[PDB]
Amino acid sequence: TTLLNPYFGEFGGMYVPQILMPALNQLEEAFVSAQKDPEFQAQFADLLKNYAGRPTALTKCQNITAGTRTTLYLKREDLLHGGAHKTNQVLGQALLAKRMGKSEIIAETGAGQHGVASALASALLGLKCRIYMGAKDVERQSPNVFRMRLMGAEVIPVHSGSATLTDACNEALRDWSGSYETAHYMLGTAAGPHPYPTIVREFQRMIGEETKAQILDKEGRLPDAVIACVGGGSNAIGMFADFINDTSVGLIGVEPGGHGIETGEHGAPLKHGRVGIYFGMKAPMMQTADGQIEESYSISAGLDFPSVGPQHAYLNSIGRADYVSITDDEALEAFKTLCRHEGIIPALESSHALAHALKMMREQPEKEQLLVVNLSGRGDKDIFTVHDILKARGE
Amino acid sequence: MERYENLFAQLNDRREGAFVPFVTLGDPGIEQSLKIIDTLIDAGADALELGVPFSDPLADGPTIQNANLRAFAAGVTPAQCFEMLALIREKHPTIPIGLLMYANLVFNNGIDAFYARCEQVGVDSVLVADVPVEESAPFRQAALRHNIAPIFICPPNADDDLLRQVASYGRGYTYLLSLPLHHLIEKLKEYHAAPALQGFGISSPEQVSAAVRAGAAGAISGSAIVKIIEKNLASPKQMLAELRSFVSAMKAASRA
Ligand SMILES: *Cc1c(COP(=O)(O)O)cnc(C)c1O
Ligand SMILES: [Cl-]
Ligand SMILES: [Cl-]
Ligand SMILES: [Cl-]
Ligand SMILES: [Cl-]
Ligand SMILES: [Cl-]
Ligand SMILES: [Cl-]
Ligand SMILES: [Cl-]
Ligand SMILES: [Cs+]
Ligand SMILES: [Cs+]
Repeated sequence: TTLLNPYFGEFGGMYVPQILMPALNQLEEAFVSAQKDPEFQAQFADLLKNYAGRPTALTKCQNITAGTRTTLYLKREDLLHGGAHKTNQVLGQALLAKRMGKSEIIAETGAGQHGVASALASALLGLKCRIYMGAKDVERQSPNVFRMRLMGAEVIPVHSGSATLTDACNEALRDWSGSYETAHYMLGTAAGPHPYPTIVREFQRMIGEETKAQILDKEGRLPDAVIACVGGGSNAIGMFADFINDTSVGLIGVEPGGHGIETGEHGAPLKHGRVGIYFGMKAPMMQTADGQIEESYSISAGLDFPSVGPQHAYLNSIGRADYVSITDDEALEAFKTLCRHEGIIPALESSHALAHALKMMREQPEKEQLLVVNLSGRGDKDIFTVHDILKARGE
Repeated sequence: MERYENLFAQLNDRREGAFVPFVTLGDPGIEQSLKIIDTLIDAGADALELGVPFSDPLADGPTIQNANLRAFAAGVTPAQCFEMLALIREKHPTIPIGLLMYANLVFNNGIDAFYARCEQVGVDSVLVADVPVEESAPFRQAALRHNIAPIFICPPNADDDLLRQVASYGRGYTYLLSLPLHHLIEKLKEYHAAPALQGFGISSPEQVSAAVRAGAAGAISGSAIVKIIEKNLASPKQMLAELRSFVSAMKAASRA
């Protein structure tokens, strides 16, 4: 049995080899215990406040909306230690590892953002961190590899299979299957097998909780909609969770449209994929006709995955949340717009969320609407990508 | 599943264990794979476990990962694998054929239709690598409706409830990855489980004889056959010779 429901409607589950089920059951029990433990909550609150810097600002952006009836706030997860919302939940999961008596963390990484978050939580809490990374990825990610190594993590090149993310994830889970007595697998989004979608949501829900309190203080009401980008689904579920029962509040998730949905080069499985079973979950995924998992694409590495967390699929299915897509070109324009008009350099991931809010405004400029964008991270990492694109097309 | 029942009854009459090799279908290409599989049976394999190449396997070790990737290099698709399976069955009427699948390839075009295709081509069992007993209901049910044995792994970390479930739900054989080994075997028998095949790192004759002494019904070699394929890619002839030698030796060890 489980203590909690592993499913969101038809989506989710625990589709792992039998050997991993005790590890998932152990983690579920420790999470359920922790959530009832005031000392755990106080330790987590302490790290979020005094180490990560919560609460994060809620910024009202006036220049962008001038001359329209849109009021736009940005929830500043870009200001969290580490430069993105990822820090929130890795701190929680590190505390869970310690609760289970573990001193070691396993993670895998492709572009390296979750690897850096895992390494920083591990460094602070004195945990021995090993991050599996496909050999092809190590070669292409020197900056992130260096950050992880500076923070004392062991970055382990994986050369088997295609020597990329899949192969690193396999090796990490193979490791975990043997070492789960002493090591915790630190999954980097609200996806994978139960209990991870549940844990990651609960360890990100302060995004939406703070946003609600801040918007009640500033505007004396709830937002008309909250808007978040969707890679695996963690920042969006963290923003949405505290508003799910506030039926008047729109929940808008923005998937990457890449070069355009019609090109097939995108990462929008929730609206343009097909339910499948992979990575421990039944969830929308981008699939070949014969059930191979397709390669996704986005200008933004953080969004570039062919699946999504199961709670998003469920919220979509019942009509509680709506999901849209934004192309590379739309995200780039939003990125330039925020830099010029607000002095904030946004992550290209977050730029997808801002692009959709800008469209809601520009399409209907006399519509009264109070919007919050989850600004999931800062975009220092993206300036070379942006420069290279702008230079290539001559602008 | 009846091919397993008949096999184990015959082995029991010969006081013999089963030896079951694993290979990836289409590794290193379709025609070499068919030749490999014929060689395994000719050399004494009692049954086969056959993998279908999958784009993103998250439950296979390096040796198998590499085989998976080779079969893609040959452009091997699930459709082609099922063409191969019908051929194999047409040549070998009694050899039990088991598949080792990832869930998405079973779920893709409907679970029922997957098992119906297995039945049409004459597959006997399916082990779905990433479906634990807890999630197994629709797979088990579709397997049984189409006369396919659902195979479950009994892990080393297994508790009594899990032993009872695997014993209740499985057919054909129980896949043992090995509480004390002979104890697991005794409990599985107490619970009327499908006969146990030990599959933990089986690479030498003495492990086959050990399995038989422990009272398992035989042994599965999850990766040793694949290693031979990998070592011998440049010489197909030598590849078949070494596979014949290995399987001969392993089967000899089962005759206990
Ligand atoms: C990782 C990341 C994302 C995407 O991950 P989610 O789990 O969908 O939140 C989005 N924005 C930034 C800045 C990220 O680093
Ligand atoms: Cl429950
Ligand atoms: Cl509490
Ligand atoms: Cl308190
Ligand atoms: Cl350490
Ligand atoms: Cl409150
Ligand atoms: Cl049985
Ligand atoms: Cl093996
Ligand atoms: Cs305005
Ligand atoms: Cs995605």
